[PDB]
Parts: sequence; C-alpha cells; structure tokens
Amino acid sequence: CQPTRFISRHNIEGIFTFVDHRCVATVGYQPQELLGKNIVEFCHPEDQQLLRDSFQQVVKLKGQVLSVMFRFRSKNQEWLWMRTSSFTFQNPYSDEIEYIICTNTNVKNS
Amino acid sequence: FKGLDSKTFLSEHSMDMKFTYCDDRITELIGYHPEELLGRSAYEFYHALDSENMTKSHQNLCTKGQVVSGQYRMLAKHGGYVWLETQGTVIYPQCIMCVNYVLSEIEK
Ligand SMILES: O=[N+]([O-])c1cc(C(F)(F)F)ccc1NCc1ccsc1
Repeated sequence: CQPTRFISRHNIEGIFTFVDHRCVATVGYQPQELLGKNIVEFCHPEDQQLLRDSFQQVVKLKGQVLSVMFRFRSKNQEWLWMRTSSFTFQNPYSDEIEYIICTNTNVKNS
Repeated sequence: FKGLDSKTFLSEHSMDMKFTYCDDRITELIGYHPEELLGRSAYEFYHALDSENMTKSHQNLCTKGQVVSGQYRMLAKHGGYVWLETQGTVIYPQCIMCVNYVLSEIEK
C-alpha cells in the first residue's frame, strides 16, 4: 500500500513556493491554496514552534535530512499526522539562497 | 540563456529508480511529459557510457542515504542527450528524492 505523500519547496521562512498536485489526495487542497502561505499556517498550535525550529535548523545541517512529525489541518479542517522529511538545496554553480525541499507523508501516530 | 530555476527539475523514485513523480520543468528541458516517465526506471535514460558509473552512484546513495552523481547524459525525448547532475536523497527506505540540474543544451 503506497503511503499518501506530496513534495513541496519552501523558502527558508517556510513559505510554499512549489507544491506537487499529489497534495490534493494527501491533504485535500489544490496547490493554489498552499502556494504563498507558510507551512506553519496549516500546523496544529502545539506543533507550530517545533515546525518553525525545524525549518530554522535544516539550513545548518549541511544538506542532511531533518524529519519532523506534526499535525496538518486538512481541507476538511481535520488534524492529519504528517511526517515531513526536509533538506536544503542550492545550485552549486550559484550563490543563490538555499531553499528547502520537503516530502510530506500522512503517517500514523501509534 | 536560461535562469537557474528554469534548468532544475525535481523527481521522485521508488528504490528501484522507477519514476514516481517528475515536475513539469523537464518538458521544456528534455522534452518528456512527466506522466510518460512514471513507472520507468531512470536507468532506461542513461547514456551507455555513463551506465556503470550511475550503477555505482545508486549503490552509494542506498548505502549512505545521499549522493551527488557525477556529470551524466540523459536521453532526450526527440533524440540526443542532455548533460545533467543530480543530488539524490533517500527518504526513510520509502523513496528517493532527486534534484536534477541541466548542464547543457540537447546534443545530437
Ligand atoms: O532515480 N535515481 O535513483 C537517481 C539516482 C542518481 C544517482 F546516480 F546519483 F544515484 C541520479 C539520478 C536519479 N534519478 C533522476 C534521473 C535519472 C535518470 S534521468 C534523471
């Protein structure tokens, strides 16, 4: 059974700058509904600071993966457990600012 | 001349290198529609002269969890090859996430 997941790209602040259409099946929103918003806008109040802090640290970790579990508000306003695996990228031919690549999977908290 | 964003595309793969996702940036670059790539192994697209090296990089990626490929050639949809470099990352294994950047025009 394939896990349900989608890829996203974020600026270092956490704003969605790209969203894979598999988001509709995963969390119920169209890409347009996510683009331009901070991931933290979709995050459970108890988990928001952890997510901020995760985004802050992933840029320090030399491009290694940082994982975070958090509750994501679906299009139906229900809290879905997500495991987001995130890493930085920047084109080595450039000095343009790093951005963050996430794979976001709906997982069990059990 | 193309900007940086326009020369990069993201792909996702199963552990066997079969495409499970590819962003649409590949179309302008290499000609493929993402939907025609799904279920096809990345190996189907490597130049013969890069195949042994890509096998080794795949091995490194699976062993270590991350890899930067050497420069390699990907077969283009309408013939010829484009030079690429890829940063690969295993997501735990669940799948492989690739950041692919084009290093050349299509060469025939
Ligand atoms: O999909 N891969 O498993 C993969 C691995 C490697 C590396 F050699 F670094 F391990 C590089 C690229 C890909 N996938 C992307 C791709 C594969 C053929 S054309 C674009």
